[PDB]
Amino acid sequence: MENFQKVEKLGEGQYGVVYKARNKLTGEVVALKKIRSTAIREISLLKELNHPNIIKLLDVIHTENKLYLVFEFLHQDLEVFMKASALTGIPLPLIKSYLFQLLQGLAFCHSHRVLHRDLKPNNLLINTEGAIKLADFHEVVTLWYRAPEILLGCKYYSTAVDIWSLGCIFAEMVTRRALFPGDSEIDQLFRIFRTLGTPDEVVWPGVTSMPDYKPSFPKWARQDFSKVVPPLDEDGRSLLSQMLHYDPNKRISAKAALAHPFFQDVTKPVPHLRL
Ligand SMILES: CC(C)c1cnn2c(NCc3ccccc3)cc(NC[C@H]3CCNC[C@@H]3O)nc12
Repeated sequence: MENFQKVEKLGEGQYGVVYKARNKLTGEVVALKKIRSTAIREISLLKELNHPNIIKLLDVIHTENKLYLVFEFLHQDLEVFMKASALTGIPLPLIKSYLFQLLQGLAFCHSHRVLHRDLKPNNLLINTEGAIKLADFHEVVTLWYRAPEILLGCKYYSTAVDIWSLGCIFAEMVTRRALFPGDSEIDQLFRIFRTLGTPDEVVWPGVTSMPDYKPSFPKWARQDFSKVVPPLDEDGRSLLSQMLHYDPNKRISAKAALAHPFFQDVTKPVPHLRL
């Protein structure tokens, strides 16, 4: 830490605390994550995962029990920007741009057999140029973006978990309200079931044999989908429904979603950021 002037705590990541910091020699402003053997080798592969829509990992330093990860610093997160934009909403062309960019990032991750696993507005980072990046591959766990197969005890996540999370974020950008704001795993699951219908073997083969599936779950009927994201046009609703299929095998892939008609008129607008 003698090599960095700390400036400000930014918050808690998945495995430790993040500081904005300045490199003493270069003047570079970076985000430094402080963590607390096979992870040393695995995070080194994460340094080679370079794409415009993925946060740049600049350095991995292992020393005195702790691991420091030095990342690119970005000026705001999407959670903050959505709160700042809640009176009027984020304009639809900017929603569309951010969704398209995140799908490019995920298509890249997934083609390199990297999953995110915990996508949420606060690990999506934005800049003044209109880019958005995937990041963070006594705090209370947020379950609102959790795919149903995770909540039902699937041991082997697939890439589809990230498409589900991104679908929940898409919905929240458009409606200005979180799609499934549960405060426990069972409340999260029942919020999903009340909106999308309690899944059965017709819509999700194998659902009843999942570790945490109980025959005794309530049987709610699927809500009408025009009721769930009203301001979204039918192309947006179609895409969303494909991102929120219960069966991960049915759920659209990032690569397939990029070809969806919702993106025919996609553009790259400038956000209004107050920094
Ligand atoms: C560690 C790396 C991924 C990183 C780069 N920029 N940046 C910003 N920037 C936005 C910002 C700027 C100024 C004040 C607050 C937030 C915030 C931030 N927050 C810390 C956690 C919060 C929970 N989600 C994961 C984040 O890395 N982590 C990062």
